[PDB]
Amino acid sequence: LNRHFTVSVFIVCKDKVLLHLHKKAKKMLPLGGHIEVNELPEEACIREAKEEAGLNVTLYNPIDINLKKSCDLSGEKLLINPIHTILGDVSPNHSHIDFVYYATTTSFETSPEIGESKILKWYSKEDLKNAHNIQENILVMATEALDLLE
Amino acid sequence: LNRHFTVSVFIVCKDKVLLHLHKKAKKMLPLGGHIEVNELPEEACIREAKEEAGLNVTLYNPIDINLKKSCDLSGEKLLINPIHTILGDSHIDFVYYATTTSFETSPEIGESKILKWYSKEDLKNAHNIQENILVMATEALDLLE
Repeated sequence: LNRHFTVSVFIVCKDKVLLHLHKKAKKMLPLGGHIEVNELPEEACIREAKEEAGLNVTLYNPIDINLKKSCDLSGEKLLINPIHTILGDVSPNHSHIDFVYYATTTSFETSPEIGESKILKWYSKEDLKNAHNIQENILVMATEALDLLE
Repeated sequence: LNRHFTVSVFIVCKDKVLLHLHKKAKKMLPLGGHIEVNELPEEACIREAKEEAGLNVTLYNPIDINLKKSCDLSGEKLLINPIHTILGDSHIDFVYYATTTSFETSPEIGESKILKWYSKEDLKNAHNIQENILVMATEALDLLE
């Protein structure tokens, strides 16, 4: 019931996944940020991907057709579910729930919007244990994203 | 800024799933309700199961081993993922499935008084259960029975 909800998106292009340097916190992280009030967590992923990397993405969304159709009838809508749900304590510096999504994009080219982190890098499954500025759980999810989206 | 997020929990005991009646507009619904300020959706589920049915439950939580361990190594926590996320009434509802060990229920005051356990046959024969609720109740049963 409070602004303690954020989203994270691991974007895969062919055989690599994208991360960006948070800044004011020298560490590589997936794109993401707060969810606007009256905004769906999935729409937040889409906008953050556009704002932080100028990318159009395709969220991984395995549809449960039975529930999707029954929901529509009932006047409701089955949304894309997060892959994982994590409790964060920093960046933002207040306790928050982070809904993690995996997605794909067409090109490695990126163009962050004003004031966003300008250091974006693509990583191969090999460039895993090689970095020294990527938290372990981020290394794991980036790898899962790659294993899932090739 | 308040969000009004809600949660839904389908509780399975043996081969039956639990639903309670919303006298107004009829219809049987899973347990759940609004999420308190500073409360995790999963905590809301455990809380509402206790308040609406006087039940201790265990939420379905398939553990991503490598992620759980690494999270503990990063200063974060891997939480229980919702089974589904639905937009309805307009608000976002996080759906979870769970188990309990006993059929006996006891709702607190200010909570729906009519609780009922359903087998798959019972679900098919009911006259007051919406289709989407039928589908999720069946999934809970198929996954947890």
